[PDB]
Amino acid sequence: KSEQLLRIDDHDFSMRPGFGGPAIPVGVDVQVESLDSISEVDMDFTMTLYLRHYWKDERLSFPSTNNLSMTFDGRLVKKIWVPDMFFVHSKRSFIHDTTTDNVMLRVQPDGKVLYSLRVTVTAMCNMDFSRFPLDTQTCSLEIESYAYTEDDLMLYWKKGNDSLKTDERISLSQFLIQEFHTTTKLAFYSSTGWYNRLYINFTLRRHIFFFLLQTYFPATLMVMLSWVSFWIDRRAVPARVPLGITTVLTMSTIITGVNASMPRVSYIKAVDIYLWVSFVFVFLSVLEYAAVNYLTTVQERKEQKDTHAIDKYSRIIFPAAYILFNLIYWSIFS
Amino acid sequence: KSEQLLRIDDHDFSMRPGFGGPAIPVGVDVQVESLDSISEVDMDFTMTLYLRHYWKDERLSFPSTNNLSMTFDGRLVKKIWVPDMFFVHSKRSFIHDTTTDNVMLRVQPDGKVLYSLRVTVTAMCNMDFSRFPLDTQTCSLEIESYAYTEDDLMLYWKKGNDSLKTDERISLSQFLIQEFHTTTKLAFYSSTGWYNRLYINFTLRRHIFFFLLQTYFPATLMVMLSWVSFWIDRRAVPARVPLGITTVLTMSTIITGVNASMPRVSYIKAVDIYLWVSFVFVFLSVLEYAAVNYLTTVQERKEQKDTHAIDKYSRIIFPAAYILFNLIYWSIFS
Amino acid sequence: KSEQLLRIDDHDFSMRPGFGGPAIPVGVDVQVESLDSISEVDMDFTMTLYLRHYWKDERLSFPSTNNLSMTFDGRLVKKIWVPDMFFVHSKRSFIHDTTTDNVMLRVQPDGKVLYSLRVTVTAMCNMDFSRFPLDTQTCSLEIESYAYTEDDLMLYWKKGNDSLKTDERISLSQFLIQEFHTTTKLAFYSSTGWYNRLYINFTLRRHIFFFLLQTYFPATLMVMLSWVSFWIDRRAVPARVPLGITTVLTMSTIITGVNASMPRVSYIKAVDIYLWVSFVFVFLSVLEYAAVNYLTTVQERKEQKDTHAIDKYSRIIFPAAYILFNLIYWSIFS
Amino acid sequence: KSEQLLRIDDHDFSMRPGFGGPAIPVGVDVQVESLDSISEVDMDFTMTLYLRHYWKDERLSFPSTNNLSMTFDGRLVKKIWVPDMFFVHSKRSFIHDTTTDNVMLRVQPDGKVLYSLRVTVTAMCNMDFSRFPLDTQTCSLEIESYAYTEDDLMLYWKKGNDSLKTDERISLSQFLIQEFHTTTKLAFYSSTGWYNRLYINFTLRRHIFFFLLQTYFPATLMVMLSWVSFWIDRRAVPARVPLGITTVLTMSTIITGVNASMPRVSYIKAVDIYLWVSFVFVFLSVLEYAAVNYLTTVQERKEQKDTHAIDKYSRIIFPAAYILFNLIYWSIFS
Amino acid sequence: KSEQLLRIDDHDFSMRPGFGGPAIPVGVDVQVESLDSISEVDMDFTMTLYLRHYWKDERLSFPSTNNLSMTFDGRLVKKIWVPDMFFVHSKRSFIHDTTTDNVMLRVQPDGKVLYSLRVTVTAMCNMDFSRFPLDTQTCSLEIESYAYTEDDLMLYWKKGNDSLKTDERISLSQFLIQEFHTTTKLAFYSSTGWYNRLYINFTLRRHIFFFLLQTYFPATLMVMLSWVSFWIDRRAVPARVPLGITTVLTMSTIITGVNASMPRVSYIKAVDIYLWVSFVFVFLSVLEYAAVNYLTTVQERKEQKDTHAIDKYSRIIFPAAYILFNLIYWSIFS
Ligand SMILES: Cl/C(=C\n1cncn1)c1ccc(Cl)cc1Cl
Ligand SMILES: Cl/C(=C\n1cncn1)c1ccc(Cl)cc1Cl
Ligand SMILES: Cl/C(=C\n1cncn1)c1ccc(Cl)cc1Cl
Ligand SMILES: Cl/C(=C\n1cncn1)c1ccc(Cl)cc1Cl
Ligand SMILES: Cl/C(=C\n1cncn1)c1ccc(Cl)cc1Cl
Ligand SMILES: CCCCCCCC
Ligand SMILES: CCCCCCCC
Ligand SMILES: CCCCCCCC
Ligand SMILES: CCCCCCCC
Ligand SMILES: CCCCCCCC
Ligand SMILES: CCCCCCCC
Ligand SMILES: CCCCCCCC
Ligand SMILES: CCCCCCCC
Ligand SMILES: CCCCCCCC
Ligand SMILES: CCCCCCCC
Ligand SMILES: CCCCCCCC
Ligand SMILES: CCCCCCCC
Ligand SMILES: CCCCCCCC
Ligand SMILES: CCCCCCCC
Ligand SMILES: CCCCCCCC
Ligand SMILES: CCCCCC
Ligand SMILES: CCCCCC
Ligand SMILES: CCCCCC
Ligand SMILES: CCCCCC
Ligand SMILES: CCCCCC
Ligand SMILES: CCCCCC
Ligand SMILES: CCCCCC
Ligand SMILES: CCCCCC
Ligand SMILES: CCCCCC
Ligand SMILES: CCCCCC
Ligand SMILES: CCCCCC
Ligand SMILES: CCCCCC
Ligand SMILES: CCCCCC
Ligand SMILES: CCCCCC
Ligand SMILES: CCCCCC
Ligand SMILES: CCCCCC
Ligand SMILES: CCCCCC
Ligand SMILES: [Cl-]
Repeated sequence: KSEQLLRIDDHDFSMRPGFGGPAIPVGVDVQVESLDSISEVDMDFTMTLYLRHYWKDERLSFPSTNNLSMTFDGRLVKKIWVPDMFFVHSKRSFIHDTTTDNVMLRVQPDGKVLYSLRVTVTAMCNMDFSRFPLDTQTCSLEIESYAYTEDDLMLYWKKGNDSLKTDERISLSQFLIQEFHTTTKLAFYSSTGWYNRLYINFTLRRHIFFFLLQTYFPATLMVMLSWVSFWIDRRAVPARVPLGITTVLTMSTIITGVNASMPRVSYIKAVDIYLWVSFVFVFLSVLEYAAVNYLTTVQERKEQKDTHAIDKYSRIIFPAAYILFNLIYWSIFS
Repeated sequence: KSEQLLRIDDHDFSMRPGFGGPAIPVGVDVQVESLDSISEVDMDFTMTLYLRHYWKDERLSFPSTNNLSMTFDGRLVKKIWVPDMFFVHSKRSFIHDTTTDNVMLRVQPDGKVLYSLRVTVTAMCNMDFSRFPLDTQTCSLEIESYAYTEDDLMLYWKKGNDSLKTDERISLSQFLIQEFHTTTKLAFYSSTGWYNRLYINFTLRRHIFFFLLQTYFPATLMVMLSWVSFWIDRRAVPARVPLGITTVLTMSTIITGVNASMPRVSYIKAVDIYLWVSFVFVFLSVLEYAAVNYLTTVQERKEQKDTHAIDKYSRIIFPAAYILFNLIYWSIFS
Repeated sequence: KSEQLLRIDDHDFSMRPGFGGPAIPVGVDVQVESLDSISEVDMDFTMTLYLRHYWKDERLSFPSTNNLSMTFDGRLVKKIWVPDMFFVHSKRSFIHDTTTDNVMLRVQPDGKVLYSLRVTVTAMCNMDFSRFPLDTQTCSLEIESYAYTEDDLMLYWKKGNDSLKTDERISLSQFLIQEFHTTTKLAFYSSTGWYNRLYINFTLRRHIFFFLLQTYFPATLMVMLSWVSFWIDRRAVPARVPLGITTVLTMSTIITGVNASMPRVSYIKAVDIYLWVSFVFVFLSVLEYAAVNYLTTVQERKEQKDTHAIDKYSRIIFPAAYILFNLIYWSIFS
Repeated sequence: KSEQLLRIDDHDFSMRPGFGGPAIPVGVDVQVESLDSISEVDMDFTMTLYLRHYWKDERLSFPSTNNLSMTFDGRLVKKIWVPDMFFVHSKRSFIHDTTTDNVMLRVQPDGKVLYSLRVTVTAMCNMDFSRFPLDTQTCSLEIESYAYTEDDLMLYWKKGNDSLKTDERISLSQFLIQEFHTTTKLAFYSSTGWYNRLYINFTLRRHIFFFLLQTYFPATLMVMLSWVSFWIDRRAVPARVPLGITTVLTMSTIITGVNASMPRVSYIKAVDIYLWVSFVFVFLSVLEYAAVNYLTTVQERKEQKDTHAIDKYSRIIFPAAYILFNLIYWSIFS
Repeated sequence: KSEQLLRIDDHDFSMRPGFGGPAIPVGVDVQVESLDSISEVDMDFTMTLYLRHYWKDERLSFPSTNNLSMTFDGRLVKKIWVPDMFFVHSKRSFIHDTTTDNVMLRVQPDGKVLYSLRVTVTAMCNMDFSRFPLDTQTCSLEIESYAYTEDDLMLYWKKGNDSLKTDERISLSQFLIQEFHTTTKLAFYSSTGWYNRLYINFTLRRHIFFFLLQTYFPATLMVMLSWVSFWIDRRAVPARVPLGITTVLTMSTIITGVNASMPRVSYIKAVDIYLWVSFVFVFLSVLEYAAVNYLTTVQERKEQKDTHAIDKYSRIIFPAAYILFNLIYWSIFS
């Protein structure tokens, strides 16, 4: 029996190695396999990865006439001491178990141990949509010991920044992913003390040009279309009136359709400001002709008892104001 | 073996400490990690937190030449007595178990015990949408002992209002969160007796200005647009008629689009009252011109065999009535 | 050890109390905590409740110098006999287990037993939507023994109609709930025999006035709007034609929007009949003017080589027919 | 102890009854409780049922002074041999376990056994939507032994066609259900051999008249509406043009709305053919007037330097072609 | 007892067969039962299959007077050594367990073993939608040993390309499936070494003709409809203007409706390019008439103080440009 080469019943494996003395160092490496999904309304993401641990325990040393190591599956985990890592700020997680538990232990003759398992985790990520669609988001995954303070267990990245590897074809459908790196920081709990925490950081971006074509283009086109009435004969009322009202209807169907396709986030974003300002422009172009038609009728009635000046000024004033608004908007939102 | 320092087989751990006598006090602290989601149709919310217990048991005392405590994981829980807390009015819950069970026990030399675990819970919350979007909601989470009355177990907040801590970046996508505090109250069951219950309370609010721009603005604009026809020559029938009917169509597409984007709650809310009143105003503006055109045709036919008075009065009467409705509405709904 | 006061190893707890003789009576009480959700497409509902059992077993009697009872958690259930209740016509269910199993047993000195647990269940409910939105639905939850016929186990409500209690704030978002009561009935299985079954019954209703404002109001308004053309000068073709076609478009957008918001039930309901009849009325008003314009052109051409009679009759005939349809419809559907 | 009446430790219950000799016959009965849901996109359905087995084992015989049988719950299943049935072509399944495992065993004095359990299963069903909404679908559920060939275990329906019972109120929301019956057939696996398989078959149909009113009615009405322009004075251009373009818009909103409400199946179905043909008819009616107006203008200009023949022919030709298309369509698709 | 024919307690089944020496070969066969679902947004698919293993172990040999083998269920798996296969790049998986665990073991007298189980797996698949709806996708499922390198375990397809079988009625609702085959490749891990990996490959395609009718047809029809105004009398302003604006509205409702029905993938696809170009064409046709009407009014006013040339050129220039765009587009995207 291989479990008799390790004197399992001769030691108390409910206490850590080096109990009573300096803290035992534990090194960690991570390999990220994929990014599975992201939820903008609930503000979280899901990832699948491999987690590896490295430490030394003299109680597991065994004699050997060679330098070969012994390998075990997850059934041995319940008989020895192992570190208790958990994921901070997570919502759910599980360990894969097909066709059996995805766990491995390798023991060197001198007592060095490698501990490897495959896991899937869902973690929270606070997001800010004020600058949508030109927003940038930063996310992280955090690892910590549940019950051991820094006086008993010292947790660190085994090879610094070389301890993190990512798959060559990692991707998300609606985002671009960049800038993976690691950091560390100490955390304080009033109930028990100080703990060391490890982080994995990355950044997300959208495809701007899609949103530009999809949203900003049609609104600008309809605003330019509403200016055509300034060049039409003012005597053609049955042509001037339906044009304006139909332009208003069209802008409304555009805005409704654009709403239906964005994530349901109930506060003001940049693209709403652009859309609503454009709608106000279309509205004012209808009031302009109402004033022209009333003044012309008044003059004709007075007389019985050429281009109007308002059209001449509007032809210049409307585009300049729209250009100025665009300059200010794009200087503010980049 | 550390489990031999506690005389586990020398006591009956199916009975509480102090059995036969006064009730044993149990103190509680809570740390809230995040708010995960909220469902308006099903009327519930989900939260993740840390739950800590504190009590004393002389049967767990052990000799020591120092003042160091002993720490255990969840495997010891099945060998000793622990309190049986459950969440009242909950729909589902679970205890996190990656990479192992997220449970800890710490025992002092004199028998003081700390019991800590990490849990996620979904709880009901009755909501009232009568004043939407200007509504305010209050929610709570409740903690109680399943099997012990106040004569056997006395449950209380360990440090009063200082027993509740919340994470600095707690947030929801569509709500603002304020005013966390704790309370206590006694509850009666006819089957078994009196129990003490603990509460955690908080309040939610919406972003009003978003809904104002999104809903109230376009309806007011279309109502003002329908008044333009009062200043148009009454002889231009092919201009007057299509304007009114197209305004009605536009208001209808607005209302349908607004419905499609609100939570599916099938009873009357304030924003429906505003929308429907606006639609009635647009409808009456079309009936006005129908009457004008009939009367003018009658006069002309009679004669063969200037502004009409109705337009002159409507130009004044319609805006005043709308302003009065707005005053009453906003005095009622704040 | 408290489990030595009951002679657990001196009896066979795989057989019922009173084996060999008359059936053992078992009384039941129920406390309903909440109604969690309802699904109209799948035709089911979900509820959370407390279930309590009461029976006597002389094998559990123990000596005592007082009249105090002993209390146990779920770990004792596997050592003694307990009744095997299940829910008939259910789709899924589970027993709550945070922070431990929500089960309790209380044993009197003379052998009386109380057995209490907390459970959540999803059950089927056949619904009929023919009269929507004026429909009424009735639902039930059923309880039965899996393996014991009425010759071995007699199941009954412990206190008649007083055995059912409901929470003071039970509610659903889209329904009104009334008329809770209990009944009993015997059921026959050809495989094994007769069993007694218990029922919990209640009734659901909708908020009619919401649906009236939301659906019936706009359709009636558009039907009345289509009658305006009967009072317009027949010589104004470019006013008469676009009015009718735009009214048809508006009614179509209303019907599409109303469909998008009802539960996806693919058979004919009352509100469809009202909507479709209204659409036919709008369609006939356009055919009326087509006939008028053709006849007028024919007369003018014939002559070269006042109000038309059709308008005069339509002005009377259309509203009377619509009023008659409304009388018949509302006498049929209440 | 009742488990000592059966000599459990005197036999090897890892081998079947009659090992070494002819195959042991096993009879099956099924009672269907409900049909829970159906998914058209994923092509599967879900059902809840009772499954009963019947066989004889002389090793379970026990002495008795009467003819009474002994009943056990699921805990005895792990101590004796039982048949290993599984569901072929299923996606998920589970056995109900509230308030305990829904399993029963009944043993006669002579060794006859009844084995009963309650289960829910989701199974695949390939569907063909070519004839939608006039399609018909056939589904089945299949039962088979996992590890025993027909040489060791003989599986059959216990009472032929009388072995299948269905609940009196079984129903689905969007389908009609008819024609339950059973069959059997032998299956071959190259890895191990021949196995006998049992089937349960049934058929589904839709409510045609709903779809007729919902889809075919409005399209026919708009096609008939487009024919009105053939009777309108050709000199009234501002009446003829907007009518046609608005009819095209209305047909487009109808088709979009109809798409939004059908299951997302991305290939051509019959109702698409009808809709698209109707749209082509509306399109050609606009080209007709374009040609009329150009020819009239040419004639007038030529002259300066009554009904047109095209209208007269169109008034006859358009309805006849539409009627012929309808005859062919409904002779093809029934 | 059959488990005494195999000397289970006389061997250490924590080490592989042939420990210390050359690697043990393990052959694999796969039978695919169904394809359950596919998710385009999350980029994964789900499949149900049978997995079979074949190897030899002299420790399991037993005496026999015949050539009959012994069969066991999953309970024996925990007592002997078996291979530890897992699925690479998977998101979740499970082993079916109704009515018991779907596992089988068959042992020959000479120690040959067959190991069979039924499993369902969800696996990732990166997709590219640039050419939608004319895109083609390739997917794979991968199998690998968790803990044994190629020096200890040699994994291979048992019968080459004949080791893969697929069900005769495998299908997906929205895709066509072709070209199943197998491959193998060696993989390197810096943590432990080289491993052999097996692949199952297949290809997916869409139904093009559906998308052609659904999207490309209406846009082309509306572009052709906008050309009608070039043949209309330029003096009929109240006919020319509403036609153009209504055509713009119709194209907008078409594009919105087409968006609502495609998978929510936020980057530019081919069908967007076609739609947006068509919209620009419709927009330019309105600017054309605006210029014509202004120039005509200028000429008339100048004079007071036939076909216009622009119409004559547009009648030729617009269709040629559209045909050229179509030629380039369909030469690029096939
Ligand atoms: Cl965006 C919208 C209407 N909604 C459509 N879906 C939900 N709300 C709107 C908001 C502001 C303005 Cl100025 C115009 C419009 Cl049309
Ligand atoms: Cl809100 C709606 C129609 N619906 C749109 N989606 C669902 N119902 C409506 C209700 C009342 C009035 Cl006066 C006008 C309208 Cl347009
Ligand atoms: Cl209700 C509908 C169209 N649909 C909208 N969504 C789904 N179908 C309709 C049915 C009958 C009649 Cl007469 C008119 C109409 Cl517009
Ligand atoms: Cl059915 C559709 C547009 N879509 C709406 N939703 C998705 N596609 C269509 C197809 C063919 C024809 Cl000839 C006309 C139309 Cl409007
Ligand atoms: Cl596709 C769309 C609007 N959207 C509808 N749903 C979501 N966005 C659009 C994009 C570009 C152009 Cl040139 C015209 C239009 Cl109408
Ligand atoms: C905080 C931004 C407000 C923008 C208002 C736009 C009004 C058209
Ligand atoms: C009409 C669009 C104007 C865009 C100007 C952009 C200035 C950065
Ligand atoms: C980061 C993209 C900015 C786009 C500017 C557009 C100005 C019209
Ligand atoms: C209880 C509020 C009713 C509001 C009716 C509005 C009618 C336009
Ligand atoms: C036309 C909008 C009027 C708003 C008045 C507000 C009174 C509080
Ligand atoms: C709490 C916001 C009230 C808004 C009043 C608006 C009156 C037009
Ligand atoms: C069974 C009700 C049929 C109603 C048809 C309505 C036609 C407009
Ligand atoms: C035009 C609506 C008529 C409603 C009449 C109601 C008769 C009960
Ligand atoms: C139960 C409500 C009946 C409503 C009748 C309305 C008649 C116009
Ligand atoms: C295979 C059916 C094609 C139908 C094309 C319809 C074109 C209007
Ligand atoms: C205009 C509809 C014609 C329907 C004819 C039906 C022939 C079976
Ligand atoms: C099975 C129903 C056929 C319907 C024929 C309708 C012909 C207009
Ligand atoms: C990369 C493709 C851009 C297409 C732009 C289309 C503008 C109408
Ligand atoms: C107007 C459609 C033109 C299609 C041309 C196709 C060239 C391959
Ligand atoms: C693979 C299909 C190509 C379709 C070409 C259509 C050109 C109008
Ligand atoms: C649109 C502005 C009109 C100005 C009237 C004085
Ligand atoms: C909306 C009316 C405008 C009048 C300007 C004199
Ligand atoms: C744009 C407003 C013009 C007013 C000139 C009198
Ligand atoms: C948030 C203010 C934006 C201003 C754009 C002109
Ligand atoms: C719109 C009101 C008309 C009044 C006719 C007497
Ligand atoms: C709708 C008709 C109005 C007539 C008023 C005299
Ligand atoms: C607003 C109604 C006006 C009526 C004047 C006769
Ligand atoms: C709308 C009915 C017309 C009658 C023609 C005889
Ligand atoms: C639709 C044409 C009507 C003709 C009546 C004479
Ligand atoms: C409503 C139909 C009127 C016909 C009178 C000739
Ligand atoms: C609509 C067909 C027109 C025929 C021109 C020759
Ligand atoms: C679309 C133009 C039609 C011209 C027929 C002569
Ligand atoms: C329907 C086409 C008619 C053509 C007659 C010249
Ligand atoms: C549409 C192009 C107009 C050209 C004016 C010079
Ligand atoms: C949009 C105005 C066009 C003017 C060309 C001269
Ligand atoms: C299509 C542009 C035509 C311009 C001819 C002057
Ligand atoms: C991506 C460029 C497409 C060009 C089509 C003409
Ligand atoms: Cl006109």
